[PDB]
Amino acid sequence: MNYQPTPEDRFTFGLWTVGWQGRDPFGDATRRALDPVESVRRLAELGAHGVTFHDDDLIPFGSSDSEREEHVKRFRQALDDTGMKVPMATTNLFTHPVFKDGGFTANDRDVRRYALRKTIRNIDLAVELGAETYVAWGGREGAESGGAKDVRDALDRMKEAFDLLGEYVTSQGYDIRFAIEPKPNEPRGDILLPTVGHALAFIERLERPELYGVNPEVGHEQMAGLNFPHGIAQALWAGKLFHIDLNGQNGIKYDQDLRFGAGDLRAAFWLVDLLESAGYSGPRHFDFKPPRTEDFDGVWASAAGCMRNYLILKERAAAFRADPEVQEALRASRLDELARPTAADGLQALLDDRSAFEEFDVDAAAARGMAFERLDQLAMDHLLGARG
Amino acid sequence: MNYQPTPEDRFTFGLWTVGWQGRDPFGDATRRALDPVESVRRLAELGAHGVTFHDDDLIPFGSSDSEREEHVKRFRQALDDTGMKVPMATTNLFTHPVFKDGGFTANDRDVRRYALRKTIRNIDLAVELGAETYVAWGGREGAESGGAKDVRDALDRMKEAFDLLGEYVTSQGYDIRFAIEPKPNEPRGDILLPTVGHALAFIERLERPELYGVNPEVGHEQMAGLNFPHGIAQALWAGKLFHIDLNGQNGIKYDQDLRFGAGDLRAAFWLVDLLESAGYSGPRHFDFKPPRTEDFDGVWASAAGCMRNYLILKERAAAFRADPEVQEALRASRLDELARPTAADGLQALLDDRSAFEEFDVDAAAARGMAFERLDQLAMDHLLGARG
Amino acid sequence: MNYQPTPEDRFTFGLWTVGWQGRDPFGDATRRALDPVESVRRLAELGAHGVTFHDDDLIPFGSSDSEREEHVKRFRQALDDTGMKVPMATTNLFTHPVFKDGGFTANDRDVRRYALRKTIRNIDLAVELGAETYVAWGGREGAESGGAKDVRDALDRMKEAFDLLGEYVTSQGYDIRFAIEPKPNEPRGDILLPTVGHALAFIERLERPELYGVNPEVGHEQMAGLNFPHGIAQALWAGKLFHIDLNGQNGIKYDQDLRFGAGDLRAAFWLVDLLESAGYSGPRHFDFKPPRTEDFDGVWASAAGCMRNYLILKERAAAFRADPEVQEALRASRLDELARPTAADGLQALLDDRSAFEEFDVDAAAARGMAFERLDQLAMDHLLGARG
Amino acid sequence: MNYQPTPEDRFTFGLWTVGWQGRDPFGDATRRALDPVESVRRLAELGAHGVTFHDDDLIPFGSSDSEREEHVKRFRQALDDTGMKVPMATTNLFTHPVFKDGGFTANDRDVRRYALRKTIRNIDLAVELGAETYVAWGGREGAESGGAKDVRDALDRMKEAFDLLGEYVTSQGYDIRFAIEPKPNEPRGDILLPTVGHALAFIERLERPELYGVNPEVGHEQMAGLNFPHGIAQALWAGKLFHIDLNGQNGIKYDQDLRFGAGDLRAAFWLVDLLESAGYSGPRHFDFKPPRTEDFDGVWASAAGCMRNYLILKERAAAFRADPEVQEALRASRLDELARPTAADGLQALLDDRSAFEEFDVDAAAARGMAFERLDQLAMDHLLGARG
Ligand SMILES: [Mn+2]
Ligand SMILES: [Mn+2]
Ligand SMILES: [Mn+2]
Ligand SMILES: [Mn+2]
Ligand SMILES: [Mn+2]
Ligand SMILES: [Mn+2]
Ligand SMILES: [Mn+2]
Ligand SMILES: [Mn+2]
Repeated sequence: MNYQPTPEDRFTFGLWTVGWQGRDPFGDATRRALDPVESVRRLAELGAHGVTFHDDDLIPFGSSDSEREEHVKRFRQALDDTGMKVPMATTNLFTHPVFKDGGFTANDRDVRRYALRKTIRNIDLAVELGAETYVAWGGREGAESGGAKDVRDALDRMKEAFDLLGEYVTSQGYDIRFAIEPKPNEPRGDILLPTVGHALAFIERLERPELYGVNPEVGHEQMAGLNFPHGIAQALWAGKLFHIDLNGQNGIKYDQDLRFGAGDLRAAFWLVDLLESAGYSGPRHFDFKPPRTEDFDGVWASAAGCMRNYLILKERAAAFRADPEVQEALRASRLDELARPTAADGLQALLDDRSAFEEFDVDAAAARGMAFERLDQLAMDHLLGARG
Repeated sequence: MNYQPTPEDRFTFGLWTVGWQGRDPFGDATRRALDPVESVRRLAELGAHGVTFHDDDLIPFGSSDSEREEHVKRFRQALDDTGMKVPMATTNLFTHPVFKDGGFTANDRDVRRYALRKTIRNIDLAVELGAETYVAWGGREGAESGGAKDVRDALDRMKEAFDLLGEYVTSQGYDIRFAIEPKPNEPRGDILLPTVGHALAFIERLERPELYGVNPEVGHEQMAGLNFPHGIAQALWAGKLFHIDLNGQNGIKYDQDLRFGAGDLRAAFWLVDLLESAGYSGPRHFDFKPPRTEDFDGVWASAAGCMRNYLILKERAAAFRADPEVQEALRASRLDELARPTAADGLQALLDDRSAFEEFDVDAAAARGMAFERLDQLAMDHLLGARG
Repeated sequence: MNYQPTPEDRFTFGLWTVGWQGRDPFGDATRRALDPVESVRRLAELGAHGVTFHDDDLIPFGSSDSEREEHVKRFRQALDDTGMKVPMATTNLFTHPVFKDGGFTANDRDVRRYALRKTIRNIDLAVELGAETYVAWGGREGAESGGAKDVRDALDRMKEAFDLLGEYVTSQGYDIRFAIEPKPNEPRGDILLPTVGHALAFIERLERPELYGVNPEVGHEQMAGLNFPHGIAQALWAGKLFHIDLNGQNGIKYDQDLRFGAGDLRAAFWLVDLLESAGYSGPRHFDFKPPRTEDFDGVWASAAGCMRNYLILKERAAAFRADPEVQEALRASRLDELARPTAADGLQALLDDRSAFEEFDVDAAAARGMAFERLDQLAMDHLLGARG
Repeated sequence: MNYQPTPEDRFTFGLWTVGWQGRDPFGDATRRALDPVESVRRLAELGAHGVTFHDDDLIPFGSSDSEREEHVKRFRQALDDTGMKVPMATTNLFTHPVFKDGGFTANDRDVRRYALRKTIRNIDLAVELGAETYVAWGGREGAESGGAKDVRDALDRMKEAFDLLGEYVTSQGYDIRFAIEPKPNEPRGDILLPTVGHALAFIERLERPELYGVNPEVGHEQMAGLNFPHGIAQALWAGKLFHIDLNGQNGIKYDQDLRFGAGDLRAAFWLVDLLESAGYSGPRHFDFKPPRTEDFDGVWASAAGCMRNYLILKERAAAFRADPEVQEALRASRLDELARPTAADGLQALLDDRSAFEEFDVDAAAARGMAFERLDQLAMDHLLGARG
């Protein structure tokens, strides 16, 4: 209708998304490896704006300097050939067995130091490629057992690491900012900074908090049964939504990484409504895995579907908010009053206001319906294109 | 052996715990109401240190001033008769139908103002009774549907409310501090500030953050599938564990409020280990419900079991930490190294250290086992009293 | 468009749905009680086909015979006035404190006998009102602790109870059949027969299995994180879908009882697709609760929304299945081949078929993509009305 | 004390347990491959009774006949050298990419036929090695999307497959029986036969149901939030507990496969209590993964811990059941009455018994406490070795 993405829509994809070969813990690869150059070309043809990478997605672990230079050269040529951007990069601190107990919070100090050096090397590369955001997903930070990890000590180590990275970027005069990606579990039994809230709270204890925000992922918050739009709202309220990862998840299970729109469809609607109403200006990044049932045609169909679903939901959310009948229902439900200060008159005036206590008619207020069901059915009708 | 509590152990109980009449949404009351005086006497006989209350537990909603005075007088006499303390109090902003859409974040502004006045009245009472901590559980703050609640606006209202309460306590010269209690859901479909992390993050945006901490509850974090000891560790790391609620929960379901030790027993062990190792000095408060299957004899047995289980776990955790074989296993697993700074030498030294990158033997480090399973089996053996 | 229900659509509602007064465990009632006569009239005006009841919804517990007769007379007049039917009835074996440890599986034998007599009395009433199905939801059958309930003994008692009920209906020559409603938890910590599968398995051990089927509820299976359409498919496969309860649930939490279509919208789509493709001919019954935020206008809006959402989804699922492009995608994904016997040639022929083992080209088969993502995006486009 | 296993305890392990190399979806191997001969020797030294295998654990996929013969010969020599048994075997119908959409319920018919031939070949081997039980875990049977898999058709295919296998074993005169292993999800978004109940129900529709039972796994049922002891009780009630897999899981997340005793410790206690009270005579099989943090010393420690924890729990459960104070508490809680028939007098006598209805004192019965909390605290005290 026809919901066709173009680079102006700012849709981005990780190399590791469309490039996922399909290995799962009970299963071998179902697809051959993709050359990053091919991924860049195919994503551009679909209307993507850019790509993102872990160090080890772009440059095989253990590469020589000559190999590294050539991998980067080929990638840059593909970006130049297509007009694709690289808005974000990140470090792989989870695949190699050296990181089995963590990177920044490994019990082994030598591993912690190595993790920092590996990250710093890739920050330099990210800046060279034009990235504005550097993500950190501490997927190995955590434990399967209680004695293995003293979390206060681990948080001290995690703060030290992020503070050193902030010192580094400041010393180099780089404009790049960090986005910490929470996840509750998987691959560790419990992961440190398990939700958006825990990550937001941790950032406030860093030496230079302004350099750090969050990179929430739809499926990660949903793995804790949380409301992803609500958590995004809190991140926006805090001024900390530096990046976002979009995908689908069906509740509380392993991280499915379904295409965006799959999983909890209504949550996807309310997320798009929020991002668009708030004027979020960052990339709409997809961190998803085309299911291992698919061949490459299915990989590109799944990637296209991520963007299509965002655009359909954008249309429906805008129509919802613009509909005079919805605007009336929002007033009927007192969403306008929610946005007004409780006591701009000040504390003493509130204390002196008999209408707030002695003369408050509690039963009359209690009897007033909220009209939320009518409002929500208008929302459903807009999502489904069942208005009239 | 025999794990007998005394007031020196600082165990406290809400009036609403042992006083729960057994109504659930599919069920009528199974027990008669308890007079608070009787609860104070019976808890003291069990070795409790004190009790806590919502306003409406102590003074029936809608009471006259003469009725209020008499309810408080009788309660104070029972406290004096027994030596019981009142370390914490809180407001009921959830039972009355006026609070069906919230107290502090109700869409209706008049309800928000009333909620604040109801709280302020009870802060005065709490201070009169000697409470150090004032808990706020915003159980009605949230939504069942996406359009009903704009979370950025609701967080603005929530901040306004807590800021006004901080202004109030400061204006009165009170020493009392606030503890915000997160919960992910129930009774609302999703509750605002759903976890310890979200609450910690929110506090940092208040005008006087030093006045506010968290009151985490075992079962609430477990309703999001989170690791309660880990979340307590983050609260301790932040200096924000102002109070704690102890109970049991079996995973992801309705809030069960089982007695402490029930539900996730190993998590209970690691929690006690953490509180005791950290020297937490606040009350060990039980927010639990004796199951509705029980008569009053079972109510008091369940309350006694809360304290007994804490004391057993305290003994076992202390024995674990003191055992030279465990101390050796902790070193074998590099818990000592986790507690050492990563780079006290500083950023430039780390950047110049070839042992951290070019000359780091990644394969040798990767080959070193963590020895976590042996450590955890020593922990299991200590918990079960199966050492030798 | 405009998705208007009429009695021919066979939509039914429990009296306890629209009549829910809004009490939750942390909250008092937000709505006055509804007279069943009023509910019948209001539901008929919305286009409902009928209503269902627990004994105690229609006749207050403890009523005299004269009171009982009058309650039933008034209800029958309302049914006659409106043309509403009563296709299903059930017993309340959960609200009264006598049932705190169960009805049919109470540890107390006298309670088990009473539960059976209470049920039998209401079976007679159900038959008088024309009900074809008698539901049993054993919400109190289960435990909070391991020693409280020996499940083998409880299953013996549960079988005895259902066998006695089958003997009763057979002895009276009644045509009514039973539908057992599974639920995993709430109000008990764990409920016996927690899923559709457990209930199906139990039925096979009854003396007269043909008299018993299941009454699955959307939200109950989703409280165990299960796929409700899949479970319905297994019940249909077994010939045991005797009734169904439709509502919404957001994953793993307390039973929300949201209106149908809310909660997991895509699961609602696939459910409707399955019921309609299978030709399920039973009532489309809504077991839901208008949120306690609502006044009566919101109650009726929420009930109307249940039916509206079913009808929208019915339209979209039919359009999906009828679309030649979808029919082609289904063949591309080998749904046709799934429906063909694996080895109609028989075991010996399979054993002798070299194409099934020695000469099977495993790599060629593995390379063939399933094309499931394209199929699922066609399904999404149909659900959202985004085709063209 | 010291909880030392010996072969008489009938503890068994899969080759794939201790042999797990540590690959997870975000991580490469952390341990070298183990020769099955070495695993047999090391497990025997720990006091194991036997081992189990998938075809592809023992014989690399794609092996020639000469290679196959030699792999089996070496394995048999190790079994003979140690006295280890092989009580169970199974087929790998999940790792190879050909099985990406299933084995027995693959949409591709040629894959379904191949899956059956692969299984049949391994049934022959299992019988040669003396296995009594043949497990089937359909880990790839299921879907990520609704259109991909018609579950009624898939259940038809699954029944055909199991019926053909039953025809095969009967035709060969083998004594081996099948055990179907349910799992709710992972690696598929939803797996067919997701719980013990669904598997039990499916078996009743097979042509020769007596040949089939279940192989429940602790962590699988817990991935649906279900009570594993309750599900085992239902399997025992049905006469269908043909095998069992023991491990640990912390609730609703990816399948952790922790050592037995880890995860939900109290559920482990009640499971052991049930198996021992019921006289279950099958192997106590561990399907677990030593965490990838561990070296080989940690692998063997984790395996030893599985057995140790079973033996500790066995001791504590026996002591609980034998304690006269517990026996009294069980009577106080009416567990004796739960085990008595409800109405051995028959239906007519129940209908004629005024004590069951008109003269039943509902309030007196309701007032009687169940005494479950005292019983459960005795259970806790026994588990923790805190009696006296
Ligand atoms: Mn993910
Ligand atoms: Mn991500
Ligand atoms: Mn709670
Ligand atoms: Mn609490
Ligand atoms: Mn329900
Ligand atoms: Mn229902
Ligand atoms: Mn498993
Ligand atoms: Mn298994």
